[PDB]
Amino acid sequence: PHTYIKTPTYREPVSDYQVLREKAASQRRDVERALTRFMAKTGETQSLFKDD
Amino acid sequence: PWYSIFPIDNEDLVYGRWEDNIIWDAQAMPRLLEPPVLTLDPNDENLIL
Amino acid sequence: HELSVEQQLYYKEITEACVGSCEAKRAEALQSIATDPGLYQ
Amino acid sequence: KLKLSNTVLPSESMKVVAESMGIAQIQEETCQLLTDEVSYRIKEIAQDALKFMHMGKRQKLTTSDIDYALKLKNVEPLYGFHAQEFIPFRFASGGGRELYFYEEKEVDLSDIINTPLPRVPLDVCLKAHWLSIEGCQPAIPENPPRLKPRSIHELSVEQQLYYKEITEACVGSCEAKRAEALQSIATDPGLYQMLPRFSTFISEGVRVNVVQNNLALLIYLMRMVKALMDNPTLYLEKYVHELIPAVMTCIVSRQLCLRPDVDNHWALRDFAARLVAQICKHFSTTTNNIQSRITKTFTKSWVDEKTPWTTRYGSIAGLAELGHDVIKTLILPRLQQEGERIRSVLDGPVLSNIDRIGADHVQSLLLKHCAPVLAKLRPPPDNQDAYRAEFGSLGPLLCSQVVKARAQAALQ
Amino acid sequence: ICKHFSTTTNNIQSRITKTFTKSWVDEKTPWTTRYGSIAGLAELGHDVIKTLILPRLQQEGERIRSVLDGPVLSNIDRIGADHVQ
Repeated sequence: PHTYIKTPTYREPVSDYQVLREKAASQRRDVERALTRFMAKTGETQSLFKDD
Repeated sequence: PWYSIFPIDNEDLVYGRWEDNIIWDAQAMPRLLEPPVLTLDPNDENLIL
Repeated sequence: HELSVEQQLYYKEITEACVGSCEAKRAEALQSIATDPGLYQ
Repeated sequence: KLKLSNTVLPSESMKVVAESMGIAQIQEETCQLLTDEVSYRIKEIAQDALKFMHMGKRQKLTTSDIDYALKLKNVEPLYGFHAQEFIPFRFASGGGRELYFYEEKEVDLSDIINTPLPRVPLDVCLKAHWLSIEGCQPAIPENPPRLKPRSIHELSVEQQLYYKEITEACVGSCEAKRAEALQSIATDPGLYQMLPRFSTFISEGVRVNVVQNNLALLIYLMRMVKALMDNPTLYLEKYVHELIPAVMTCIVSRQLCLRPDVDNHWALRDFAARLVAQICKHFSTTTNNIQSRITKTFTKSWVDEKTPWTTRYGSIAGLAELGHDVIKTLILPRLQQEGERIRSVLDGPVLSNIDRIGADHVQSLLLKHCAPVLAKLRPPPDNQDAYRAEFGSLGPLLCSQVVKARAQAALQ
Repeated sequence: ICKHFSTTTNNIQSRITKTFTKSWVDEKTPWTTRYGSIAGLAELGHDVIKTLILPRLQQEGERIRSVLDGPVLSNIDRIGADHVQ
């Protein structure tokens, strides 16, 4: 029945609470790190260390 | 292979005529374009929802 | 489906940095877009 | 609209027949009287021979239909002769006369005896198959042919499982599994729309399979390419841009695994690759794109100084299998370089490298090609020491190869 | 974008070359859009300019019709034409 019949398939769904918590956490941390580095680079900046 | 072994391609790129969104002449535009709404395709991974 | 306030603010700052107020903020915004790990969504 | 006419045989052919019989001085009305009578009898029989065509369920009027149409009109089917008594042959068809317009009209009587008789074909057998399975026609060889929605792959799960089984059989764990999978690739009609995934599996495989020179993995992939090519249904020249650099890599690459021993297979890896390479230049041909591009890469592989000898042997084989004229025009001005390379391998003592094996294989292949290149364009005179004008590489042994080719031609 | 993403399921590069080609071979197209078509086709690679640009090299004569000898010199066609050239 490659010759007379057929049926569709789908992509593998990731319904796991652990990896969904990890994905949402890491994406939130990365976007807030990118936002704060962009705003500290395009403005007046301070530094805990000398010339940092 | 109950779930796909191979990845699923962008149906719009593979099938749609995106060539119809090229603006060849700004003044003489053959059709009238419309504002596009965000569709948030869920086929793409790396999107939480 | 709706961007969180963090990434809503990041989207606003990055898009308004590439409209042409000054060139240095534009270069830092393009160097943000090119070199950040989590810009999906 | 119908402009149907009544075409008769020409009267100027009927006067030729009459005066070649002894009936001279015939009038035109006498001669026109002959050509409307016989043109009716041809029209009466061809309309009557079309009854036997339809009854036999054929769309082609065979030669036997006129034999039964003549017998139906009480005229003997005999064409060559007419028996007044009619008793030796009574309405018996002799099958006509095998005669031509462009014939020789004279043959030798021992030419017909010494020719081999044609092979009697197979007898009629009854095979059954399926035109329709509950309404659907199967593709067997006995049959002719806002969130956006979650998309489905363009292959079915039977098709995806088939692809997985065929690819896991084509990596050659068992030989009968390979051979069926290769025949399945060679004659599946529905193997289009799966062909991107097969081409990508081949291409990607050879490139991560030459990182470690795994000869079987490569010999199986080349057999998969050969099984992909002879399938008549699928359209291949959309995918040949992935297929061709894979085969060039099998032929022009160094071998990371043990240099000797499987070099015998390595020559076949370069033999199978050069076969499929010249089959790909035979097909898919447009102006100055494919054949000339691989010819240019083979020639700059050859004229490159101080090559890897594996790459040298593979490129030599690749340029060798390109046909009649290619060795007639390319291998000619290069014999001295080939001889100098052989002399260097011979002089330097180094034997534990693969240089000596590469040299022997290259020299043998070049000498065989030069033999017919010579047998093809000159007589076999002075086959003893005239080849010493071409550095004396193959000489009398080349002459013996030419003599064997001449013996094969005599057998043909 | 068609080096990194063109796959045989995509047909990105063939569909981009076809748009550029039927924009270039077709007459009535302005010198700016012909400049864009020639620029994209010539950034695709060497074999593309072998089999697309080189057949229509006679079109340069049709260009030099309006460059070496133009009834209207002060129009904007001349700068675009010699940029295309």
